[PDB]
Formats: sequence, C-alpha cells, structure tokens
Amino acid sequence: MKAIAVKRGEDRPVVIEKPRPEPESGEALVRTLRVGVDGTDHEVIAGGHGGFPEGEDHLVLGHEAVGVVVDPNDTELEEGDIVVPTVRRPPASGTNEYFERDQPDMAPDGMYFERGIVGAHGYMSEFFTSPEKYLVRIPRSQAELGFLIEPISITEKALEHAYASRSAFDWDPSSAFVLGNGSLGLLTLAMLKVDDKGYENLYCLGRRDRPDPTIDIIEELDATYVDSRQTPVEDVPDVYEQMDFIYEATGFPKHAIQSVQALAPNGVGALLGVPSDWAFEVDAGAFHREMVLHNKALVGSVNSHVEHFEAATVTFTKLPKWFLEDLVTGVHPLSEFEAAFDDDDTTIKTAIEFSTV
Amino acid sequence: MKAIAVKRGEDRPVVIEKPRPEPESGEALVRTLRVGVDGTDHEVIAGGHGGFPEGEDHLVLGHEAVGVVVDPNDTELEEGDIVVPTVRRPPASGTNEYFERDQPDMAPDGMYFERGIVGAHGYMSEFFTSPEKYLVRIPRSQAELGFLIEPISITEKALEHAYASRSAFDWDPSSAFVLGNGSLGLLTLAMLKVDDKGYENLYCLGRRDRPDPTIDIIEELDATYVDSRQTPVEDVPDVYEQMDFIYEATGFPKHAIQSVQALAPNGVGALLGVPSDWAFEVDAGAFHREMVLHNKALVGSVNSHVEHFEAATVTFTKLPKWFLEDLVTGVHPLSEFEAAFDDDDTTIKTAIEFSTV
Ligand SMILES: NC(=O)c1ccc[n+]([C@@H]2O[C@H](COP(=O)([O-])OP(=O)(O)OC[C@H]3O[C@@H](n4cnc5c(N)ncnc54)[C@H](OP(=O)(O)O)[C@@H]3O)[C@@H](O)[C@H]2O)c1
Ligand SMILES: NC(=O)c1ccc[n+]([C@@H]2O[C@H](COP(=O)([O-])OP(=O)(O)OC[C@H]3O[C@@H](n4cnc5c(N)ncnc54)[C@H](OP(=O)(O)O)[C@@H]3O)[C@@H](O)[C@H]2O)c1
Ligand SMILES: O=C1O[C@H](CO)[C@@H](O)[C@H](O)[C@H]1O
Ligand SMILES: O=C1O[C@H](CO)[C@@H](O)[C@H](O)[C@H]1O
Ligand SMILES: [Zn+2]
Ligand SMILES: [Zn+2]
Repeated sequence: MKAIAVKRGEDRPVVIEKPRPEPESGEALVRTLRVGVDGTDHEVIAGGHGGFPEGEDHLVLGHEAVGVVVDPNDTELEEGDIVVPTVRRPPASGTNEYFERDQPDMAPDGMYFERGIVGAHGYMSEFFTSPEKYLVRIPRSQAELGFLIEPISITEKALEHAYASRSAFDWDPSSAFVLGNGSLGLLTLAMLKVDDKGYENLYCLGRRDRPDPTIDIIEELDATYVDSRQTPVEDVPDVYEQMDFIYEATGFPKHAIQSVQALAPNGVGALLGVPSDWAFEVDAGAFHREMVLHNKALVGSVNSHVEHFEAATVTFTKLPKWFLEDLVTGVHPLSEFEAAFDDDDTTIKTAIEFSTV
Repeated sequence: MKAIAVKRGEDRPVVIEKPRPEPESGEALVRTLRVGVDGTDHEVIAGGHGGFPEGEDHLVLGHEAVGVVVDPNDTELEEGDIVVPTVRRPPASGTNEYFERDQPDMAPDGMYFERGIVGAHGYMSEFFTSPEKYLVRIPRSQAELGFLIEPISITEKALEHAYASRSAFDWDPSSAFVLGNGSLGLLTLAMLKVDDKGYENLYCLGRRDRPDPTIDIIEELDATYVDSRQTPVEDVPDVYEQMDFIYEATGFPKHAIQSVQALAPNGVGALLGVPSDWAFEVDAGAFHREMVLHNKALVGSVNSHVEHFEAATVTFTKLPKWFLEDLVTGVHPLSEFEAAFDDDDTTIKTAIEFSTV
C-alpha cells in the first residue's frame, strides 16, 4: 500500500510503499478516507516536534483521520462503520495507569506514543489498524469532513479543563479572545460562537494585511480581527476590552505570558500552542500581581480522548455550513498530495483524500 | 475607645482614640478579643499595599480578628457568641453583583473595601460593628486562637480553586511544596499534612540558617526544608522530586514563573503572594511548553468568604496542638502592642490582646 512519510535527514514528505497491515485481536482494519494536515504536521516535518519510531528510517504522517471499517475482526464494530481514530497509544514498555484509567491524554512524556507525531506511524496510508477502544464511530454524513473531529476534540478538552478551573464560583463570561488565525484558532472561534457559556463579544488575533481569507472568516463570524502588529495582546484591554476567556493557538511564548494582562478579573487563559525556545524580559511582578489580586487562571492542554471526540460530533452539527466550506481550502487526491503541504496565506485547512465511501 | 492605626505620612503604628461605634440595623456590636498580625499588615504599614479610607488621616489596622458579641441588636446572633469577621465590605458606591451573589472574594479592584487594608478601618480597636452576614460564629473553645481562622480560610479558598482546576480528570497527588516559611506558609504546610488528598511527601522553601524556629517547625511536621540559596525552585526536581501541588506564599515574582518548572505533569500551582514590581529575563518557551505538553495549571487566589471560614473551624481542630503552640510566638496585651510588629527571624505569628472572654 502507499503511505506518505518523512524520511530521516530528508526535508519533504514522500510516497513510500508498505505492506497492508493485519489486525490483531481486538483491532479492526480501516480503509483511510481523508487525513487532515495542520501546523503540528509542519513542525514534525521541520524537526521542531515529535520523533521517529525506534529502528525505523521514516515516519508516516497524519493524526487527523477518518476511515471506514473494512474488517471488524473480533470487535463490536460493523463493516462500513465510519470511524475516527484517537492519537495516543501505549509506548514500547506497554500499558500504564493513564491508559488503564482511560485518560491517555494526561500521560506525560515517555508514557505514550502519538500516531503521526511521536514514536508511531500515523494515518496517511491506504489502510491502518487500531484497537476498537481507540476508534470513535461518527455519523455517516460527517465522513467527508470527518478529519475535523480530531482538532475539534482538542478544543473540547481545553474548554473542559479551563471551565473546570472556574467551577468553584459563579462565572458568567461575555468576551472571548482567540490568539491565532490558523485552522485551530478559526475552528475554535466558531465553536465559541455556539458555546453554551453565551459569549457576546468575540475577538481573534492575527497579523495579516487585507485582503486575506482568514480575516474574512473572522468578520463573517461577527468577530473582531485584532492585528498584533498594531495592537499587541497586553494593549488589547485599552483598545477593546478585558477578555473573560483567552484561547492561545499561536505557539508564540510571549502570548502565554502577556495573556494574563489581557484577561478580565476571574478570567482564564487556555494554552494550546507548542512553542519553540524563547527568552525575553518579562514584568514578572505584573504577571504575579494580576494572577493573585484578580483571581486569574492559566491552564495548558494537550491531546484529547474518546469523550472529547464524541462531544465533537455534536459541536460539528452546530457549525455553520458556510464556515466549513470556507475553512477547508483544499482536499487533494493522493495523486496531488504535495499540494496539501503548501502553506501560503490563502491555505487554511487542507486534507488528502485516499479513497471515497 | 483605643485603636491601633497608621497615620498618613507616618512610619509606625500608633494608638489613637475614637468614639465607640453604634450598630445600625442588621449589625452587631462586637468586643475585640485578639487580632493577628501578618505580612500583609507590614506591607500596609510600609505603603506597598492597600490605602486609607477617603477623607481620613489614618487607617485602623488588623484584618485577622476574633471577638465576642456584646450587643446583637436586631440580628439572630446571641450575646456572648464568639465571632470572626470577614474582611471585604461593599465600597462607597454601594452593593454590587459580587456581594449580592455572596462571592465578594471574587470582586475586582474598586468594587470592594477590605477592612484594615484598603478603604476601610480594620479591627484593632476595642469594639467594632459588622453586619450579621459577615460575622462567622466559631466554637467557643477556638476563641483564644480565633485570629487564625482568617488566614486558614485563605488557604481553604486557594485549595478549593486549585483542586477545581484538576477536577476534569483523575488526579491523585502525592507531593506538595510550600514556597515561603512565613505564618501563611507554615500554616498551609500543616493543613496539607491533614488534607484528604493524602500527600506523602511535603516540602517547604525558605532561606534561613540553622538554628531557626521555622526550620524546626517544618522538620517537626515531617517535611523537608529546602533552602532557596542552595536549591532554587527550578532545580528542585533534580535534587528532590517534581511536585504535584505548589502553594506560593513568598510574594517573590520569580517563584510565580519558576514554579511551572518544579511542577509534576498535570500539577497545579496556587499563587497567593502579593508581589512588588520586578522584571527579569525568563525562558518563556520553557514556561509555555511545560504548561501545554504536561497539562499544568496556575491559579491565583485572594481573600475568602463565609464558607471558607466555616471550613477553617474544622481544619483548626485537626491541627496538632504542639504546632499551634510553636507557630504563635507572642500574644501581646494592648499595653505592649509595639512588640507585635517586631519582625525578626524568631517571630512567626503574633497577635494583640484587647480583652479576654
Ligand atoms: N495542544 C494541542 O494538543 C495541540 C493540538 C493542535 C495544535 N496545537 C498547536 O496549536 C498551534 C496552532 O495550530 P494550527 O494548526 O492552527 O497552526 P498554524 O496553522 O500554524 O496557525 C498558527 C497561526 O498563528 C499565527 N501567529 C503566529 N504568531 C503570531 C503573532 N505573533 N501574532 C499574530 N498571529 C500569530 C500564524 O499567523 P501567520 O500565518 O501570519 O504567521 C498562524 O496563522 C500550533 O502551535 C500547534 O502545534 C496544539
Ligand atoms: N492572597 C491572599 O488573600 C493573601 C492572604 C494572606 C497573605 N498573602 C500574602 O502571602 C505572602 C505571605 O504572607 P505571610 O503573612 O506569611 O508573609 P511573611 O510573614 O512575610 O512570609 C513571607 C516569607 O517568605 C520568605 N521568602 C521571601 N522570599 C524568599 C525567597 N526568595 N526564598 C525563600 N523564602 C523567601 C520570607 O523569608 P525571610 O523572612 O527569610 O525573608 C518570609 O518568611 C505575602 O506576600 C502576603 O501579602 C496573601
Ligand atoms: O496537533 C496535535 O499535537 C499534540 C501534541 O503532539 C497532540 O497531542 C494532539 O493529539 C494533536 O492534535
Ligand atoms: O492578607 C490578606 O490580603 C488580601 C489582599 O489584601 C486580603 O484579600 C485577605 O483578606 C487578607 O487575608
Ligand atoms: Zn491536528
Ligand atoms: Zn492576614
């Protein structure tokens, strides 16, 4: 079968050939439909994040996948079920408490593999296998855009933890600020528009000149575009307002620290970005005083698990159809797979199509 | 009546005389028994925190008080009840949503007064009045050390919020690290020893040379003393272990940032210190990456409300008697009030006695 992989030393994704896998007991065989591409995949290709499987020359990419079950084997899945795989799997040493208690998303470094990212091959192959417990059934009609379920689930987890941090008092937020106009940030902005917390004012930070299709999406959602070149995060409360909820999706470390200054009293910032090393001079006193005297919280979040994927299927149905059309700028057949890794300003979310239902 | 106050421009606390107050409707008249002194009071005397009441030449100090009801007026309190007042009161402009919903501890700057700290006189007077709703009845036998209920309540709130931040997954901590060996830090260390979360290993950071009575208390609680001059917070995991829970009570901004490096995966730091301005070069990338990839949280907390004071009465009963004897290094009659504001290494928690039951 064909797969899309990065090879050690090499700079770009290439096609390789591998044998079709066979499911072991408790696993199903899945025929890949579509696999999404995101910022993390680019960071994996560049060497900034993740790592190869032990004793392998390559890493099959892709962690945002939707497929169809072709052989249920000895599982309770049915032939033709549409499934989305979770990303984390137990490491070489075997299972551990995080997997046994069904919270692998909380496992630390070295206690997991992430398919397509660290220590295990991803889903950009014609077929793959997975254990039934890591395959989430989704409604058949979400098959075409089912690669969005994984990134949606990322935000479902982040919101669960951020909101939990505010659960000891009566918190009623009205403003939300998304940092970053990538596919994760834009998806999250749309999710916040339909969130039960009832946000009245939405804002999204980027650094693009008009005309730009990410700006168009932000404004079409009735949100305000904030240009960080004009208004840095720390200055936002002077120009606009203090933000009850901040979701960071830039991977820029300055935003992790400065977000505290933009938060309203009793607010929380959720941090999702995978940053590079970076040192600078911080007013630590300002950071410290704001956190304490205004009862603020910062919560980091990575990965997601089954319940978050399930929640994502509900959120998906609430998203405007125009938004999903505008977000997904290209779905490319395997024959043109290279196009999916192009990253210019007009490329928002891409995917590679391996097969159709 | 006599009161202990700081006067504008002046450097030290002095005795002043004021008329005995009269309770309005819904208020009781309380005869002050004992009022504690803490780090915040010293910061108020120095001008680093708080502020005077509008149109007043002075501020009566003291926010940690226990008293006896002498006139219940038209309240449901009874003559002779032992009470501890809460600290926050509505500002000049009147009540607001935070007070109406019974969460004044969440009110931002300008939406509260704090008696003895900002905008309103404290409790270092022979008598004071308060609304019934802000007077917490405590068991009569806690009268002698009842000024500890307020600082205990501070930690009760901080723990509620920190633990709430971890409530979306199965968190079972085993290690806790208290930063600071002041009266708040030491009290909190003892509370953690009896906490239901079941901490096995306790640690407390200070910067004293032996012999020192704060070191003695830490070791007598079966905790490990960490000297920050030898082992800074960021290096603690190399020398000792990663900490599931960190409670910051130094007011040193470096600790607010560095605590993230000392946290175990999925851990939370609670920040309580009231810091001074301070800038330095931070590895922001390290901060950001740890928060995200290891699902960490930081929560700030200030003040406390009735439910926290109630909880404190239960915690009080669990604290070892030897510990309370060692923590309270002097209770001074009003005649020797100056002694209570002495701050040398051997002074831990002090109080001023105005009267006895
Ligand atoms: N925590 C998790 O489990 C998890 C899951 C998914 C993704 N992530 C991380 O989340 C981040 C976003 O993911 P993504 O797929 O949306 O990445 P992306 O497509 O690269 O989006 C990042 C966006 O941030 C913008 N940006 C960067 N610095 C900025 C600045 N200083 N001011 C304003 N905008 C700035 C970029 O704008 P320009 O294009 O103009 O440079 C870009 O559009 C990445 O770091 C990714 O690794 C984490
Ligand atoms: N959030 C709230 O509602 C609230 C409530 C109460 C108190 N607080 C704050 O909490 C903090 C502690 O209160 P407290 O009454 O316990 O104050 P404190 O008596 O002044 O105790 C602070 C302790 O921290 C130690 N310390 C300072 N810097 C250090 C460093 N770099 N390394 C190791 N130890 C260091 C000091 O040691 P040395 O004596 O050796 O200098 C001192 O013993 C203060 O900032 C106070 O304002 C906040
Ligand atoms: O993009 C991602 O990066 C994360 C870190 O590799 C991983 O945990 C998530 O499953 C994935 O969505
Ligand atoms: O020491 C304190 O400082 C806090 C800030 O002034 C105040 O809110 C608390 O009630 C008090 O315990
Ligand atoms: Zn992704
Ligand atoms: Zn106090």
